[PDB]
Amino acid sequence: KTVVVTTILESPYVMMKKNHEMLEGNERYEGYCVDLAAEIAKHCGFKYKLTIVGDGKYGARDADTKIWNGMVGELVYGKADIAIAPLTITLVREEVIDFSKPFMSLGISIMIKKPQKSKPGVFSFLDPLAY
Amino acid sequence: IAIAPLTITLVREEVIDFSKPFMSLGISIMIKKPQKSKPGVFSFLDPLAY
Amino acid sequence: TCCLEGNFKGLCKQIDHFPEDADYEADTAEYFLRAVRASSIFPILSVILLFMGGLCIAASEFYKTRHNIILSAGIFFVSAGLSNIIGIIVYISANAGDPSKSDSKKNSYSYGWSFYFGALSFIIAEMVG
Amino acid sequence: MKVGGNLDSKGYDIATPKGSSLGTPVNLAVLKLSEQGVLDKLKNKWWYDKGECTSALSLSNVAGVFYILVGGLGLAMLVALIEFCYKSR
Repeated sequence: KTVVVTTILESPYVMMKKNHEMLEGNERYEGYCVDLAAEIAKHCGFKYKLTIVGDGKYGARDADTKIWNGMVGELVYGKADIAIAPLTITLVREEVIDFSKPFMSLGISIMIKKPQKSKPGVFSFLDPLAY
Repeated sequence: IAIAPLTITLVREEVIDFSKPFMSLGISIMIKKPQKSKPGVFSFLDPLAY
Repeated sequence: TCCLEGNFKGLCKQIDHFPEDADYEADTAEYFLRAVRASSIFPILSVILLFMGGLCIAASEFYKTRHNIILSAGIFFVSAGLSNIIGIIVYISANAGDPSKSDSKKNSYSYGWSFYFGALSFIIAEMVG
Repeated sequence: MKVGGNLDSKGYDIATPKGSSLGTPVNLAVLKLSEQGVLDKLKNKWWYDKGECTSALSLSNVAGVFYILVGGLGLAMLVALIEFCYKSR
C-alpha cells in the first residue's frame, strides 16, 4: 500500500499551504522535506502519504519506561515506514533505526543582532567637544 | 577496511559500504594572503572621499 | 532607476525615498533629509533661479535705463549656484544611507554624466554671475 | 545575522526502521540528489529564493559644515542687498 511518512511541523522544512483548508492529501503541506520526499519517491517508484506526528516531538528515550516517541517511536513500532524530517543523526537513534547519508550538514552557530549601519549626525563635526 | 579520506559518492555506495561521514567538507577558495600594497602616486587624497 | 544589462533591462523603477519596510523613524533629522531629497527641492530651485536670471538678462535689453535688473540677474545666478551646491550635498548625503550607493570599496559606484552635467552647470552659472 | 563558522559538525538523515527494504534505495537516492545538486537547489529555494531580505571620511561626516557655510553665504548676501536697498532708498 501507500508508504506512510511521518513528519514534524517545522519551517521551512514543512509548513502549511496558503489554501490547505480546502486542499486535501499530500498537497496540504509545502516545504523542504515536501519536495525531498517527492524526489525520493520518483527515484524509488512508490506512492507516499505525508502525516504529522501526534505528539510533535523529534524523539528521545525515556529512561524510566524505555519508550521511544516522535520520529523514531513511530518507525520502530511500525506506524510509519520512512521518516522524512530534519532528524539529527545521533548514536542513540542509530542503534534503533537506520539513518541514510546526511542530506544537510549543520552545526552550532552564533546569532547576533545585526547593526543598522551608521547615520552620522548633520552636526557631528562638533562631537569632539562637549556642548 | 579503508580508513582514508575517501569521498562518499553514488557509484561507490552502489558497490561498497560507507559509514557516516567523520568529516564534512566542500569546495572553498584559495587566494593569496593580502599584503601591504605599494601606495598610489596620488595617495595623499585618501583621508577624504572624492 | 532603470535596469542595465539585466534580464529586465529597461525597467525604470521609481526610487523609493521612504523605506518604511521596518516601520522605523530614528531621529527627526533623518526624516527631514529624506523629505528634502525626495522633493528634490534644491536642484529644482536652482533651475527656477537660472530661468529667472535668464529672463532678467533678456528683459535687461528692453529696459536699458534700469540697471538694477542686471544686478538681479547676477544675484539669481549666484543663488542658483548655491542651491545647486546644496542639492549635490543633500543628494550625496542621502545616497550614503543605502549600501548600494555607498561603500565604494566593494560596490564601486560611479557617477554618471547627468550628475557631472549638474556639476558643470554650477560652474557655468557662477562664471556667468 | 549569522557570523563565523560552525562550532561542530552534524547532519540530518532520512530515518528508516531497522531491517527494511527501503534502506538501501533511499541511501542511494540521497547521494544521487546531492551529486546532481537537487538538495542544494532545494535548500536555496526554501532559504534564499523565498527569503525576505569606507575608511575615508564621507560627505555625511562633514555635511553640517557645508550647510553652515552655504547658510552664511546666503545671510551675507541678504545683508548686502538690504544695505544696498536702504542706501538707494
